[PDB]
Amino acid sequence: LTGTGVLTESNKKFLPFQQFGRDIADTTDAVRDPQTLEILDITPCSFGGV
Amino acid sequence: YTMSLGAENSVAYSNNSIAIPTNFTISVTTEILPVSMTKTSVDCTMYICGDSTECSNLLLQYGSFCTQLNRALTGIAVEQDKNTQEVFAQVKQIYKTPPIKDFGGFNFSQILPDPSKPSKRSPIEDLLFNKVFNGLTVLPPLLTDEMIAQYTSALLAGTITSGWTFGAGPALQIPFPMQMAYRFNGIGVTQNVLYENQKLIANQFNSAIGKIQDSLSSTPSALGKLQDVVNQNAQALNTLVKQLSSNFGAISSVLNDILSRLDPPEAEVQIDRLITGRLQSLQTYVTQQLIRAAEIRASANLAATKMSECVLGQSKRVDFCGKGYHLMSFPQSAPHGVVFLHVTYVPAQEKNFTTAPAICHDGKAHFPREGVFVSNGTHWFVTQRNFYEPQIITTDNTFVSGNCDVVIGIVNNTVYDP
Amino acid sequence: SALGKLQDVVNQNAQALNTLVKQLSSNFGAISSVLNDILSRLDPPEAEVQIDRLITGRLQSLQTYVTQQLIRAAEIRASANLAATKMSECVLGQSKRVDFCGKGYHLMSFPQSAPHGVVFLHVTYVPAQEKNFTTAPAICHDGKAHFPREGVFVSNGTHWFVTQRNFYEPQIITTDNTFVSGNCDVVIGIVNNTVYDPLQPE
Amino acid sequence: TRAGCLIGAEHVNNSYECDIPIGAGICASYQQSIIAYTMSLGAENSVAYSNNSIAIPTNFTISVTTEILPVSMTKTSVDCTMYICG
Ligand SMILES: *[C@@H]1O[C@H](CO)[C@@H](O[C@@H]2O[C@H](CO)[C@@H](O)[C@H](O)[C@H]2NC(C)=O)[C@H](O)[C@H]1NC(C)=O
Ligand SMILES: *[C@@H]1O[C@H](CO)[C@@H](O[C@@H]2O[C@H](CO)[C@@H](O)[C@H](O)[C@H]2NC(C)=O)[C@H](O)[C@H]1NC(C)=O
Ligand SMILES: *[C@@H]1O[C@H](CO)[C@@H](O)[C@H](O)[C@H]1NC(C)=O
Ligand SMILES: *[C@@H]1O[C@H](CO)[C@@H](O)[C@H](O)[C@H]1NC(C)=O
Ligand SMILES: *[C@@H]1O[C@H](CO)[C@@H](O)[C@H](O)[C@H]1NC(C)=O
Ligand SMILES: *[C@@H]1O[C@H](CO)[C@@H](O)[C@H](O)[C@H]1NC(C)=O
Ligand SMILES: *[C@@H]1O[C@H](CO)[C@@H](O)[C@H](O)[C@H]1NC(C)=O
Ligand SMILES: *[C@@H]1O[C@H](CO)[C@@H](O)[C@H](O)[C@H]1NC(C)=O
Ligand SMILES: *[C@@H]1O[C@H](CO)[C@@H](O)[C@H](O)[C@H]1NC(C)=O
Ligand SMILES: *[C@@H]1O[C@H](CO)[C@@H](O)[C@H](O)[C@H]1NC(C)=O
Ligand SMILES: *[C@@H]1O[C@H](CO)[C@@H](O)[C@H](O)[C@H]1NC(C)=O
Ligand SMILES: *[C@@H]1O[C@H](CO)[C@@H](O)[C@H](O)[C@H]1NC(C)=O
Repeated sequence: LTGTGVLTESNKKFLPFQQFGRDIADTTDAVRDPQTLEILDITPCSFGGV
Repeated sequence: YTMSLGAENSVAYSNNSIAIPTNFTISVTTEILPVSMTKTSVDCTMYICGDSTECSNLLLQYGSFCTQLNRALTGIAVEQDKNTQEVFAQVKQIYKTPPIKDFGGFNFSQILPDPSKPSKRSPIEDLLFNKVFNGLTVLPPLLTDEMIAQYTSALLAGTITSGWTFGAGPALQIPFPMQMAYRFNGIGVTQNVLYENQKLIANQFNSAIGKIQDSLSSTPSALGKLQDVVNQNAQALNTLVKQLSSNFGAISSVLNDILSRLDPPEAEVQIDRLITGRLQSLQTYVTQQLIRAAEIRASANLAATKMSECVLGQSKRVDFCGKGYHLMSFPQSAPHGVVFLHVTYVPAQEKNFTTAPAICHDGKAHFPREGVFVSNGTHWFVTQRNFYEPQIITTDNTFVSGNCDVVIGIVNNTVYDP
Repeated sequence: SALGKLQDVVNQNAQALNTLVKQLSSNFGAISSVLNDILSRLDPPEAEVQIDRLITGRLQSLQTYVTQQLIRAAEIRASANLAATKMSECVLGQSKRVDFCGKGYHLMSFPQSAPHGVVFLHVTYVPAQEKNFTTAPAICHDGKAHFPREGVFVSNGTHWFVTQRNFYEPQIITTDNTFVSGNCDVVIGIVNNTVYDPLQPE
Repeated sequence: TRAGCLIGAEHVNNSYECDIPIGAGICASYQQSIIAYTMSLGAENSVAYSNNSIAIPTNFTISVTTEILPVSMTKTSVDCTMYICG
């Protein structure tokens, strides 16, 4: 699962079988780290109009 | 069932019967109008391609479609501030009310700013406000809710302390009861009616305002007109975002998955499919926003007209400033819109009188100068048409034109000469 | 910048046309933006594919242009309707609608022709040089409450006068410019004064 | 600001009429350097209100104002077939 963003510690209570989560846009917003099983939140890197 | 169009009501019409109100009520009605729309902004390239260089380069093959789309949304965003300005920024000065709110019994505490709250909103405005990732951002309004509230309070202060004069030239102070008396004259009711019933009128007014706050509080649908605008735009954005999950014929809706699997000669085909679909989706969104923006603009223009004609003056346009005879209006700030409290004079408790087009006296035909000739069954009087007030018929309230042999339905009576 | 409102319309349409024209230079996935180059190089079985790409792109570009013109036309129509209303109510008559025919009390208006538009010169009456007076809702005289027939009762500190509300012109209070309704015990703020009767001297 | 981070403009306490809108009550102007400020909504003006005081104009002026409205749009015409296919 590839992408670009900022990885932070998640407070989302994933069920034992869930590998990643999605927001209302149906895009990945959280993943389960395949080695530590830590849940990480994914946010986009700061952006905006100039 | 088959719907009713209303209760049937026959009018007791005859060639010599007139009904005249012996009383009246002060009614306050609420009109809610959208003024502005959320200033959304969509980054065309990011929406379609995200941070993919490969997609971006293919997007360029479509020319300046993204420039047109970014431009169209920018144009709307600018309009939204213009709409707000046209409605609220109609007063050059920020008028303040006096420390002592003595308006002859008229209580405006529910429409004037509440000084105990940081937001400086009126009790009614406070109620109104309480009731209502993908390159997609929202720009803030130029005028904050606080600034809109300040414009509204200035308009209220002007309306209350200087009537409509501040909407024409300088603010000319006038006692509120006297201002209301002028507004009574403006609807064909003599000024003495205001003064003689000043206590009653102030009480009917104060009661009606209290009813407004209760009506809004107990009616969740009251601000549906503003909520509908919010819902339509939120829905439009949600749909636009959801379209990013569509394949449009591609092996995947995810641009990164295509790029990680395929080489450029094949990725281009899958990407092109996503670009076509996403570009089409964005064009659909923008078109709908332009059409919707036009509707909001029209509403804002209507609101601006009402601000000028209902608040900064007294309207003679029927049903333009509430149902009844317009006396005055008070603006209230609302979420992306304006609420007008229309104060109208409504005739009440009418009764039947016998009437005549003229009085015959000394061979002359006498016509009423201002009012109408009515009989209570034994005596003829002349009275103002909008409020029963039976005066003796005299040469000072009638005029003569022609003889008694011309007017159809002319009746014999005495015309008193002082 | 005075005529920016008319220039903006010209600029928007010129911009729309320039964009439409520029789109002809786009490939839209084709080997070339130039239809003649495609036809000179490829045979029909292959040219059709490249041409189809240009048709889709150019047709889409034209549809975009037309849609924008229809929406823009609607805005112009609304403006024209407003202008027509003002022509009728500001020029062919005197308006009582506030801020409809200029800021102030509308007297009259004069239309002027302009490039793709109309300019209205609104002539308004604007009150000036106001001063403070003491006022009253009524005058009490001989037990009767007298109200002004047209104007307002004002005092200069020693004498009461009745004057038109929009222009200071202090007339003597008489029975010919007031009317009686009720007694002096009803009106709040009623003041004692004399009401002159033109017949009394005779 | 609530509109984002504004860099290069000097923020001041003095409020002025809005020149270049930034958003959320903030405007910028050239005063020399570029400054940022909270926009004024107009001068404050208290009315000398009382239950027996009226102001009456002893004079007047005749003002002429200009209102400019679009009436028509350039009557463009596009030949669809020629535009697309030449
Ligand atoms: C104007 O009306 C408000 C009510 O809308 C009055 O405020 C109320 O005053 C009573 C005391 O007489 C309190 O018990 C209520 O709780 C108050 N209500 C609110 C919302 O404050 C106010 O006093 C009136 N002002 C005048 C001059 O009559
Ligand atoms: C005109 O109608 C008003 C009500 O709209 C009358 O005032 C009410 O009179 C009753 C007594 O019959 C009181 O109990 C109410 O409290 C009064 N209401 C208010 C707001 O004061 C008024 O008396 C009527 N006048 C005439 C001539 O009929
Ligand atoms: C290997 O991955 C598992 C998770 O499946 C984890 O529990 C284990 O500690 C990992 N071992 C090492 C050496 O990383
Ligand atoms: C006038 O008289 C008719 C009966 O002919 C009656 O129905 C009507 O209600 C009366 N109108 C009023 C105001 O009393
Ligand atoms: C009509 O009004 C006069 C004056 O108040 C009164 O004397 C007379 O009795 C009234 N007639 C009727 C039928 O009420
Ligand atoms: C009303 O009609 C009757 C006939 O039914 C007639 O005698 C009377 O004079 C008419 N009155 C008026 C004012 O027309
Ligand atoms: C009014 O009185 C005159 C007499 O002065 C009489 O000739 C005429 O017929 C009367 N008209 C009516 C409607 O009573
Ligand atoms: C009326 O008096 C007040 C002082 O109470 C003053 O500020 C105001 O300018 C005066 N108005 C006029 C028109 O002179
Ligand atoms: C009020 O007007 C009268 C009549 O012109 C004048 O005699 C009197 O002195 C004036 N009073 C004041 C205070 O100006
Ligand atoms: C104005 O208020 C004062 C009390 O401060 C009172 O004495 C006076 O009679 C009131 N005048 C009017 C017209 O209400
Ligand atoms: C007006 O004069 C009468 C005496 O005719 C007096 O009783 C009343 O109190 C006076 N009212 C005022 C406001 O001076
Ligand atoms: C604005 O005023 C505040 C005090 O309220 C002060 O701390 C701040 O430095 C001032 N900023 C400027 C540059 O005017």
